[PDB]
Amino acid sequence: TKKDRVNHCLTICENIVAQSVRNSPEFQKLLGIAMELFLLCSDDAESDVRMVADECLNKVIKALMDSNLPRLQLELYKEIKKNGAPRSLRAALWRFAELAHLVRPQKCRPYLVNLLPCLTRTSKRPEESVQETLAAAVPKIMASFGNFANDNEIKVLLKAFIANLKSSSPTIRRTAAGSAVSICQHSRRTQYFYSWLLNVLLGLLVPVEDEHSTLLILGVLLTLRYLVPLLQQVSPSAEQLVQVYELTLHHTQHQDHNVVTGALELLQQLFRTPPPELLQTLTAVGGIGQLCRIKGDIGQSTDDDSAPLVHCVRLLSASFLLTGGKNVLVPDRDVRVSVKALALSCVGAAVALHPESFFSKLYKVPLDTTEYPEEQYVSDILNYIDHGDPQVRGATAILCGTLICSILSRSRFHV
Amino acid sequence: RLIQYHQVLEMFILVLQQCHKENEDKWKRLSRQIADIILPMLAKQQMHIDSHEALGVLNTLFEILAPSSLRPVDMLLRSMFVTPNTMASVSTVQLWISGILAILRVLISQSTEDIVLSRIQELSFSPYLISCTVINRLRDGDNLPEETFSRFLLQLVGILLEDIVTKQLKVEMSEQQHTFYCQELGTLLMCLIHIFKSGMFRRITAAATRLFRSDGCGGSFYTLDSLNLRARSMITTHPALVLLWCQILLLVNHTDYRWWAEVQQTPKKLGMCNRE
Repeated sequence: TKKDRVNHCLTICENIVAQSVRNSPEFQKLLGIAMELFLLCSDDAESDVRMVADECLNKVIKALMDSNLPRLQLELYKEIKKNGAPRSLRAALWRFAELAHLVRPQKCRPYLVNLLPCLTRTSKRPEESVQETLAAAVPKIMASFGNFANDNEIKVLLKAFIANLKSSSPTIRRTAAGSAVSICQHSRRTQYFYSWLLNVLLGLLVPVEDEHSTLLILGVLLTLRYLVPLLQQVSPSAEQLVQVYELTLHHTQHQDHNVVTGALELLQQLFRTPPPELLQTLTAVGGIGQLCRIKGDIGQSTDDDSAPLVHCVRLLSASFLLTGGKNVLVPDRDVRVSVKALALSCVGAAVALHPESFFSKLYKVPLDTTEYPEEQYVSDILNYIDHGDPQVRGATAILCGTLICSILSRSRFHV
Repeated sequence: RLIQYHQVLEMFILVLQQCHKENEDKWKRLSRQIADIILPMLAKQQMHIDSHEALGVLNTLFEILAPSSLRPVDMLLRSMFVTPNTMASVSTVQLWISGILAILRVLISQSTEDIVLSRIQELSFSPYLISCTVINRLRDGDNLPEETFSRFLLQLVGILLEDIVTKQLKVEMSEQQHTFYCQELGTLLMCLIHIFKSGMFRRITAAATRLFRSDGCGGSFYTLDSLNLRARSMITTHPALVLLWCQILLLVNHTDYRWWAEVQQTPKKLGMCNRE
């Protein structure tokens, strides 16, 4: 029983590559039944039949790229159009995406309009493995066909992925977050589509006080984190990026450590690759106003007296790293070592932009002198160089390196 | 239609060299046609000349144009003696100073002090074109002829020094823009050293020597001490530009030990190499 399906798939492979004449006689029929047989062998019950079928698709594709490639892409598209069993769809979809850059310009507009129904239909698929293949496929398909779209095509495909940012699966959320940003990145009107996606993503969270789902917060903060690297050079405005910053600080105070982690990762990207107008705002004195408990007054991002990164470094230090007690360290039961290592990495990035924020007192107004005999500085976060976790200890060394470099360059060596 | 791009100025250098090897009276007409287009564009910052490559190609075009196309210096002077639409950005200041450096190089290599100063007297320019009042407006958004010419160049030394020592290398400017600010200041101070050391510009040298001894005229102009404060702050970062500023101070007889005893570290840790 088992070996017969193997030898059948292997003997048709050998015959396809051996035919040599290829002048479209019966070979156009033979190649069709071979491609469909391999896409059935690739969802067979027995592991060795699947392992063979992958070599037979790969062998036949590389043996025929020089001549019959337009037919290979069409037979892969037919299997994507079926929307059949998970591995049969995956086995077609990743191979179609590998071959997409080989499509001649006259056939791109045809293949795109044929694939918009497919990419939307397969985004609605519940299988985590079909979603990890889709996450790999969309950047490759859109890098080849995206200039042949128009705004109504692009918005239909963005709305299909944006609907999945609510999903319980982290993998469905990740596939949606990466797909939407890649669809913007490979559009004709990239700056328009970045600003449009920012308006939808802020639209999902703007009220802030409303009862937003943890899952949607995780999907939106992830989508912003992939988008931010593309905004540094209609286009995104300063105030629209200030909304992302204010939102990111707010979600560092959520009760779910997943939301705290996703907020800290977005904040780390914002300080590693700031958009120019956002950089100007966060380093300017009064810049925003010109448009595990905190325990005291740290100010606000909107304050006229100081640059916004000063409040940012206090908020991170008071939330995650310092208790208000001079030379005492927040317990690992209260705040996780992962959240600590992220908070140290965000402070090191803020201090690269504005090193005066390192020297601040932790509070604008002192705490009760009977409970706190002496005041705490933000510079007590260097005590994490003796912490038991290697990543916390290493993040604290990168804070020393970024502080020295930032002060020497800001002072022009007039230290 | 593409003359704002320096790759098209390379093609005009080719076209001008070829007509100069056949019809010498096609060369004159095309040289007027190009110069009558470029000088208004330099006056409006419409040329893409914010790099050493582009500024060097524009310098080369002015050596290749027929000398009659530039001969009444009034259009050079009306293109040079202008303010930018703003000084709030780095790019607009660099497009403005680059266009001045191109025209200043024509005036000092293809004209004379007598021709230039007699035209500056007739055309009614003034020292106050880029006073500190004008500079301070444009940073938010919007007489003897040798006194005008000297004050204009010495106000540009102030603008370049203030930008080099007060802008930041990711917030306000890139490393490439910072590099070109230093290349513009280096080019300006070499023009001032040529003007003062060559003996070809004796009235501008006497006027500049008188300006360096003057007060700010009620804060209209940079004092020599305000320029020296900025130059002293560059000892640690730009020693090569500070040595050109030392060479300028000697050409105008500023021998005050309050400058020289600091830079020479006169007697009253490994140290910094730029100080050495």
